[PDB]
Amino acid sequence: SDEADEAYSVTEQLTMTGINRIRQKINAHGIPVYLCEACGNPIPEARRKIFPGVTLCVECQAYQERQRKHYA
Amino acid sequence: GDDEDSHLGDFIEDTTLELPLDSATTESLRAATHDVLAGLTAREAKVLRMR
Amino acid sequence: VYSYTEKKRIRKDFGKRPQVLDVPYLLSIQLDSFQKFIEQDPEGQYGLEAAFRSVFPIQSYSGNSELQYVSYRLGEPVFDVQECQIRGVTYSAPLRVKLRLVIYEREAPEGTVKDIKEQEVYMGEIPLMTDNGTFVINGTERVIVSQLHRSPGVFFDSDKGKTHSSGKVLYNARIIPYRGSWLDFEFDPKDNLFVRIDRRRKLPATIILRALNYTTEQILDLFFEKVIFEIRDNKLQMELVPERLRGETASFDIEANGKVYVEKGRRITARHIRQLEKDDVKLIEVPVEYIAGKVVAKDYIDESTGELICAANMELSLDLLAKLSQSGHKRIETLFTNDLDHGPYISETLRVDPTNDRLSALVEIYRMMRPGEPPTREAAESLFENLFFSEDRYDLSAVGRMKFNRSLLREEIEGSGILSKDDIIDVMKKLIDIRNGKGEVDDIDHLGNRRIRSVGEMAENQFRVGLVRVERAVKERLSLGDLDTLMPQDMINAKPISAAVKEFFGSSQLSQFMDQNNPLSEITHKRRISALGPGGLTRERAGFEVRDVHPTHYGRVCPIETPEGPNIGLINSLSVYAQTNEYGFLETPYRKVTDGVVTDEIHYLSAIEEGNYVIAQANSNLDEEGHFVEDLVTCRSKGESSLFSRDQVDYMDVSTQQVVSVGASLIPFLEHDDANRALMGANMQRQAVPTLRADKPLVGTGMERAVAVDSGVTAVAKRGGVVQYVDASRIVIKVNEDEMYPGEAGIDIYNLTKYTRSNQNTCINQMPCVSLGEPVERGDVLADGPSTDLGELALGQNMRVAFMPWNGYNFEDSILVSERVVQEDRFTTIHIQELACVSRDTKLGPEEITADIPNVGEAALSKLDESGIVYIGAEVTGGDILVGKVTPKGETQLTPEEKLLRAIFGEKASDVKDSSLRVPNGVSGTVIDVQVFTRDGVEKDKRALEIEEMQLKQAKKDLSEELQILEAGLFSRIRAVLVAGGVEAEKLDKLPRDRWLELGLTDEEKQNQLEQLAEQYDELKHEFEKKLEAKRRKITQGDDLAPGVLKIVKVYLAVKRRIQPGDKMAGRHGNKGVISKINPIEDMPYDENGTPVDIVLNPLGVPSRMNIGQILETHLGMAAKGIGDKINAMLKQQQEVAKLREFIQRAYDLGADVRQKVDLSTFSDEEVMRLAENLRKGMPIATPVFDGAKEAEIKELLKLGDLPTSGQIRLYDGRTGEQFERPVTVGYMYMLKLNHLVDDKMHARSTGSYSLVTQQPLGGKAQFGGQRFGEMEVWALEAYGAAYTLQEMLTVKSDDVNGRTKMYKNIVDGNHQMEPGMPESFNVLLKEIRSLGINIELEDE
Amino acid sequence: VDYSGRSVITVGPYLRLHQCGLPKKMALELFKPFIYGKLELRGLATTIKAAKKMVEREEAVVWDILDEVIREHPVLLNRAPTLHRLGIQAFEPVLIEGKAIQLHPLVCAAYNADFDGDQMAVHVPLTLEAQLEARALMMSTNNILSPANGEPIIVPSQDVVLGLYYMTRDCVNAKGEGMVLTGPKEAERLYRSGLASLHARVKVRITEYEKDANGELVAKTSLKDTTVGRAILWMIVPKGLPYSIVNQALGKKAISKMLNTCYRILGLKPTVIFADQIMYTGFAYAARSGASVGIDDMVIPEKKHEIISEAEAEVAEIQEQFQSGLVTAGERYNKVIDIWAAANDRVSKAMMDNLQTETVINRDGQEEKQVSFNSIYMMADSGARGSAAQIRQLAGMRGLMAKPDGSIIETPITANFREGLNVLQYFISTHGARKGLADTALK
Ligand SMILES: [Mg+2]
Ligand SMILES: [Zn+2]
Repeated sequence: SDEADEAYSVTEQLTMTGINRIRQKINAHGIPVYLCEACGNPIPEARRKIFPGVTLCVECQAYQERQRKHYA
Repeated sequence: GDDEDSHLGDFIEDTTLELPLDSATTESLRAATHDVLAGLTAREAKVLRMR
Repeated sequence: VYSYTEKKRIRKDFGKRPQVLDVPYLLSIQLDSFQKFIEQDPEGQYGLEAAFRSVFPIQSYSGNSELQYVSYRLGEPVFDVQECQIRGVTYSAPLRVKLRLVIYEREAPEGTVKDIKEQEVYMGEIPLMTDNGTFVINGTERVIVSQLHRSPGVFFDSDKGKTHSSGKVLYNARIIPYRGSWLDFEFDPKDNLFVRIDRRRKLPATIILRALNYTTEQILDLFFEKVIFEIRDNKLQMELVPERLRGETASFDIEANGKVYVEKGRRITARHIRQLEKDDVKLIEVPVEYIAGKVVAKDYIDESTGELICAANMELSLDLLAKLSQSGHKRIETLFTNDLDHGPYISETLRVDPTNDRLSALVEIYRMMRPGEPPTREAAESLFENLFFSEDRYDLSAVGRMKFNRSLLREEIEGSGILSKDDIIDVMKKLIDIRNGKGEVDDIDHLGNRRIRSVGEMAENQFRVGLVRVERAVKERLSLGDLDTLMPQDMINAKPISAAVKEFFGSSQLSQFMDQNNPLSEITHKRRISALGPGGLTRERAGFEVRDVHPTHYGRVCPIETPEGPNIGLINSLSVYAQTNEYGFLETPYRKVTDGVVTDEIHYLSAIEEGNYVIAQANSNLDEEGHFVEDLVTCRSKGESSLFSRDQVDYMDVSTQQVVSVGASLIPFLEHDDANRALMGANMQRQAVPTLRADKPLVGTGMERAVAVDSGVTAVAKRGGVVQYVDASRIVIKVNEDEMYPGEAGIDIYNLTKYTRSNQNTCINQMPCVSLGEPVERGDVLADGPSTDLGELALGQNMRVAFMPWNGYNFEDSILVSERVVQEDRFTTIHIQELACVSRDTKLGPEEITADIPNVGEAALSKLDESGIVYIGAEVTGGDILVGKVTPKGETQLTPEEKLLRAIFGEKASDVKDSSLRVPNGVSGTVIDVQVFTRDGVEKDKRALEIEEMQLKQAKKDLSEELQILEAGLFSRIRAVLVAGGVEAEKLDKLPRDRWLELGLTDEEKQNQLEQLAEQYDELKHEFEKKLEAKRRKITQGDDLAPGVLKIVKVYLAVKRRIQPGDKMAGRHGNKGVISKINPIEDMPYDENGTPVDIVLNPLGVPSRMNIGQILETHLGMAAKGIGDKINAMLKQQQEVAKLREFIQRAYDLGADVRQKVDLSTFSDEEVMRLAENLRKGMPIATPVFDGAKEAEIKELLKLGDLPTSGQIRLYDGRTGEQFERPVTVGYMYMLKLNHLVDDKMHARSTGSYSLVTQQPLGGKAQFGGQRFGEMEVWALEAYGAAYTLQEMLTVKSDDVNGRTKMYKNIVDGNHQMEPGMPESFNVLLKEIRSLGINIELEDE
Repeated sequence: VDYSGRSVITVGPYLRLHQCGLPKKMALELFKPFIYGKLELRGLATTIKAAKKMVEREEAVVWDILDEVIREHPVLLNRAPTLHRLGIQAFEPVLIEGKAIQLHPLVCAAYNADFDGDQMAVHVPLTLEAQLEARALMMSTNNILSPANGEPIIVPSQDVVLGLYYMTRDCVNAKGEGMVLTGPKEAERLYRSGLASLHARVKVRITEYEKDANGELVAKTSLKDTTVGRAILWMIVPKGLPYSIVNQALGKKAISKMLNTCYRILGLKPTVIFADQIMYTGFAYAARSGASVGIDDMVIPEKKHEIISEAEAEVAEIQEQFQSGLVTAGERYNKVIDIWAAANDRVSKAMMDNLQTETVINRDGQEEKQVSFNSIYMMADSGARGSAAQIRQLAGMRGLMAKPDGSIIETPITANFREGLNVLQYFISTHGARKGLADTALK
């Protein structure tokens, strides 16, 4: 087959695996947590209602995301 | 480097060889002259061979 | 408001935007760069003056022997361009320099000079640039592709991930100069910070700080912020800076005023910091444990003893707080460390610092640069100062300083040359801050780190290397320097620099053959960026990083034109409006934006200056005054793109085309194609061979005219005037009265270039298009080149396609071309092959070029003349002779019975061996032109004398036609003398022109004027006597051939290849194809009206490869031919000018907003008939690329004709005569003709020549040798049980040099046996193993 | 290797899958030695030199001599990357005008050769074991089963599948509706004469031969409620198969299991002859379908605008909740890409549901909906070329292009190829596209 057909298959592979990773991240299933998995603060309503079942307050989330921004 | 990957010795053709048409002609003519000397006598064929 | 030339056929132009930046002269890169290179440039900047001011003046070993620079010159060539393609010289230009050898007196530093011998010395021949940026090095037109390499400056790289297996990324920072020692910073996974000078050993990175006069106090106050603790009468108070506490553990009660605003254990969220800010806490009383891990900056010692309490950068434990308590300190300095943001790095690296202070650090640097050298005070000082602080031994170029100040967020873009304390410390701060979270890393591909060279700067560097290798010799010959006996040319050698510069221009990974097989190919080859070459990264070292596209390509390098396959992305093709900047980085236009207006001032942006702005998007409808139509518009700010408010944009794209190249901006309806497909489309449009009658893009993209004109092929008018005499060779423009210089007006003349070879073996023709007695405006085309037509780039031909399967003849991508396309000879492409027949000089004697040949009667010698060269015109075919050539071959060495045979018939065995230049087996042509070069040691034969006489007649004719014009200009100036002061009007046209010199005139300044102009006349006379003398002498001389050759005879066959199953073809959108059965006319489909659809492509290729652009192009084409046939009916049924005007006007307005309204009420009645006759084949249509014609416009433009709006007609099969169910699509698609011709590719070899080291097949002629029966094929045959075929595949057919001849004897004698033997390759292997001391033998049993 | 050649290839469906074309000139230059021998044997030229001059003049009798020595003399066609052991196969030659080594269409999938200019190299077997191996080890009709699995590698590829799929389908009210026929034969006499359209449900009397009688074939006739397409095709099926092999709508998977059943039940000879016959009749009825593609075929859902409106509304809501400090930047990024992927799937499913069932037509009564005859749809459904994803890109929105690193960019292409693309969307597409080429060209 042609040389662009194979490149289309690889692009499908690449974007599909990326998107399905990032959908695997977001939870969308409730496990009501009511305060952090680290700090203990109450998780406000709006945050727990957007992302159901989210273990961490906002600050703890930003902080872990920033320690992980340097990739561990 | 202009090709798959060559060295200039890989292109220097040959000139000692004989074109295999020549080999076939020489053999075919050996056979034909053999027959033509079959068309002579002992004195005839032997003298023309040895000549 | 059009010209009289532009009205030949006025391309219907969709495209809604107004163009505000007309297309730049597409070859700006090559021309402007080589212009900066070669010119006396009264300033030290770039050019040759740069190299000469760099390497000169040469001072000897202080001995008052100096050789300095004055100025240089570029003598005009000896052979001009076309002469230099005929003969084979390098179109050079001899150089000259005014070197000035000065010698000072001994007993004199600068005492009185004793000699200044000033003499001009030759060196090298820099090959000048043609008008088209294409040098001529050895007869062939070569082009030097611009390079793209890392700009000297600073770079902050990651090398993320894989190392150390923890995932933790490192953040290294390199300071690359133009010339000098590097400097690198890097983190270890243990997170201490290390340095390294040029790629040598690591070091505790604080050592270089200390080496720069830094002790620990000021280090810690540079790389850290302070937090003071206070002991105010009870237990360890602390300063409270409020924002110090975001994202941190609260290991204590944060009370204030005896009130609790934050409590222990928790985390200090933004709520807490907000409330502390509102509640005004400044000095919190925390326990000792929290100081227990802090770090102390300043030094502390017992003030009563002077004994060292705590060194700088030690961790305060409770005991040390106590110890300094009793010393009387209430201030305490502590580093504001933190795991998130203000991380401990320099402190812990001081932990790693083995050394203690400055001198030790300099010692360690001296011991890391070079081992074994014992350290020393002054040795250390010298070495460290001479790494980064020596104007002589280290210099960032000014480009270096500019990047180094723009990558630090500095102020001045230009400045010093060497580093400093502040440059190093800013590098380190930027590095630590990269690792702290704020800031990010510059990936490699970012065009802020790819400075673009070109011909100019690369040739300048090669001349630089030449100058250094010659100044070695200059200083050496000055070693022995006699003061006044060696003039300033025996110190130098000319051939060195010529060797270097020729090696560059003729042997480079850049200086490569022009892809001159289609005007788009040249002008997409000279616009080219390459990342390979000497000084760039090649494939192996790097690497996947640079293949990628990066969002700083938007208008600086084409994303949808790059050579697919082995090296993608390393051959980025430069954008349409891109340019090289002052420093070098690619830059592009942008329209400036005021408060809320879109100004029309275009303003250039490089790569590093863009992200700090916020650029709009060209696809933004703006409201007739320069205000946007909304308050929020799509933009792109820093890589990302998004909606912005109206009062925030700063820059709008110049035009919707600027994201692309001249390659992919010619694909109409590019906007609907998967980017891979536009890639393959442009990369198959660069290869279309110029057909016989190059027609036009029936559906174009606006840029096609600019590509045809700006490339060199079209014959563009230099000055507007009337046309006096057209002809198949020359065009004679009579310049007007206003475009005409004051003295010696004359008339412009263009000698076109008739049939002639290009590098790819095609026909670079030029045909006039402006007929006799016809105006032409300045800047207009006179003569179309190959594949241009009316000055509109026409690569292939338009023709009728119908998408439908049609019996598997178009199975995968195959194509089914009705014979109405090949009868017309419309893809019939002309290929002009060159065959040479040299005549060499062997030890036995000189080869003959006689017509007397053995073993060939008059039969093959009917086409030969009296001298062995063929006539100009004989239609040679496969296997005939073009040049009869015989080599003396002594020692016939008769054999057995062959000798008997010669006795039988007495036929004298000849002493001569036939070796005549016979046509390659297969071509079939017309010998259009025979040239005979001769070593000037041989008596030129009879035919070469015919050729000399003929060329000399031609040159005499030409130079005499030139003299006529010149003397007419001088007679004009004479009249301009008489016209003022006593002209006698009609007493000057009657008498002969030659007797105007003796015209009466009073002896004023005007009589002396007549005398002076007579002097000019006689000067012209003698000038052209001697110039025709020089022309006759260039022709008459011998040539200067290669060593040992008598005479070469070139013979230019001119084949005409038609079309035949195998010839690749392709649209523009990337639908390849291999025309597969050249069907009759009857068989083809035919719409209800009768016309058979010429091509028949395949429907299964539009959905699977999402290039729906070809269906939209087919529909726009069908509508176009609808308009065409309507005009054809209105013209054949001949109506009038009136109906034609109303109808063409209906076609040119057509609905939606456009920028093309023409108003034919200004076309005279007789121009509209010419306009119709140029439209009667079909109304062209423009469609700017990302701004094309949306579907509904096409549907209405169909309804203006009479086609069905669906686009799909109902077709009747041609064989059975019964309607195809489900109507097909038919239309006029423009199809190229790629030159992967079949008869170039076909090949077959039964018994050819053979190699010399291993008796394998090797042929040459078209690799006249077997296909490589490689290894994977051997795996294949072993997979089957077949082993006999393998054994003969590499014992009988290939190597065993008795096996093959016995196989041939058997084949002729009808006995398909084989007698293998053993391969000669393995026998070579036995010998090569055995030459080594390895006794390999074969047991025999 | 002496005795070889190579050239650009082409299609030529008029062949049987055990024989390839071979140009006259390439034939005469491969088989020079055998030709010389044949000439001096038949006495048409005295000695080998004269035979050389004769074939170098291309006289009249050399062509007849070559047509004799090319009668049963198999050659070996090969391609450049010979991945697996089918990269080399024998064929008998068929002498051709021109310069293209014409290749049988079913053989492509084995060679993995498309006809867009990929060159094939012909070797010629010399010895007599070599010819016997080309005939009984490497002939094309003795490699139908891939060595990597017993299933056939003679699966019809693209035009033939569209041919069969358009031949054996059914609309609801065409000509000759519900009439009765007495065999496949008068179904053919119907269709080729213009009384009943190619696919219109009919009753026929087919006669399927089951063979439970061990190697014996028990006849059995019936009245299948089938179409005119199916009964016209059933003539090409051999005796062995049962009639339910074709009574369905013949995609590509089903058509390959047709051949697989025929091979398992009857063997190799009838399955070769049946591969040839399916290919021929598929090509003919596809060329008769007129199945063209066109720009009116790609029916955007009118509901796409609402889906994208709501998608951008939810993204703006996440935006507001990001400025309010209620979700970190990572979580807003993932919420955005989530709601866009949801919108992508919704638009895809809505377009496919407007594209497949769109044919609502009327049988002798009110109306009915049925699987569409939409050219782009059949080319995506039967299995000729493409599938739901590529159609999704021509009608629905086109996904989210993802830059090469992996971090899929969050500015989704809200447009598609039928509509245009503005410059941002295209310049984003370039990232993923050039990445795709740069990998499958290093591959
Ligand atoms: Mg291919
Ligand atoms: Zn928390």
